[PDB]
Amino acid sequence: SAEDKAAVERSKMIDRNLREDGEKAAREVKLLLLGAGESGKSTIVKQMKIIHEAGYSEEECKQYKAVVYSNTIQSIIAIIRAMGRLKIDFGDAARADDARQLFVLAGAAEEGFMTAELAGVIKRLWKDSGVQACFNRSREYQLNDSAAYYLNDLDRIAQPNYIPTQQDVLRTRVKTTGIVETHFTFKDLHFKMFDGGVTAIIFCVALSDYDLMNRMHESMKLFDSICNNKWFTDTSIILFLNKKDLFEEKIKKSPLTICYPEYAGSNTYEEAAAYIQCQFEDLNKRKDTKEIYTHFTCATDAKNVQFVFDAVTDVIIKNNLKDCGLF
Ligand SMILES: Nc1nc2c(ncn2[C@@H]2O[C@H](COP(=O)(O)OP(=O)(O)O)[C@@H](O)[C@H]2O)c(=O)[nH]1
Repeated sequence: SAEDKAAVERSKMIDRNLREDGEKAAREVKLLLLGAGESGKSTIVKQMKIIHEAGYSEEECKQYKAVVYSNTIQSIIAIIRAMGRLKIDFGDAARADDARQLFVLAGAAEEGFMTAELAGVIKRLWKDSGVQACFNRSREYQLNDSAAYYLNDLDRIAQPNYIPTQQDVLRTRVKTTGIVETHFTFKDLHFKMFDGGVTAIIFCVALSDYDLMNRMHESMKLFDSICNNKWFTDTSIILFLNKKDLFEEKIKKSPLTICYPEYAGSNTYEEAAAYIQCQFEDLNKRKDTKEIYTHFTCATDAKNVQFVFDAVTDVIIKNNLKDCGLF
């Protein structure tokens, strides 16, 4: 900036002076990433690799090829299968053969793959109007949020010499079991980020889960437990209300009352998102002693993540540095 408060607070530290080569020491920030499955945790991890470190080499991208294929195959199959549950016919009754062929093809391979035959089967289904009506009713079943991303780019992805772009790798969903740890440097802070006691927590919420039980209420219960937990008294709690892009589109056609029956505001982006923010922040029992730092995010949008992470780093610099060691 110009006259940055964080840079000023930072310069008040004197602990480097107590080390022999102190200005070269590493200030460590430990970040714990939390939140329900599908809330964007692993996308944030990947954005940190892309924005602040190497991103993915082409060799790295080539390894993600069959993952892109597999994710695409999962997505269309999830949609076609929901057609059966929801009793939705195809636009063109000839797509029944394409649907059938999809299961034959998926059924006889071991891992994700792509051929012009498979791609044609999928374009025709994705294009179909009954399939699109089913896709548009996905709150009713379980559909990944990278589904439209890959299916709209099927031509590109299907080319014989396809190499996944970085946004393609970002958009993948990979089954991790156990704890994922990443390291990166930003603003001369050395971050250790842990993803299914500690400088800060980033708690992710899929805003777009409101109209799906009640996934949003499950997310609230987890945040209540975490925010009020005594282990985290001196931890900065940061709340990422994520998938704001998908939420912005859903709120036009789907009322918040589905998730909060008592809600009486307008069904608009600004009103509904403010309400959700208030519902989460009110689970803070230590309002007097503890603050929640809430940000609206689009985790698959690097410009937004960079901007938000920049603000988050300033909060840590101004508030937590006295608890971050040098190594
Ligand atoms: N449109 C959109 N998609 C997102 C956003 N954040 C995550 N996703 C996608 O939603 C899915 C779940 O995200 P992921 O990081 O794997 O969730 P995790 O289970 O918390 O690690 C993936 O398909 C992501 O590409 C977002 O802000 N907007």
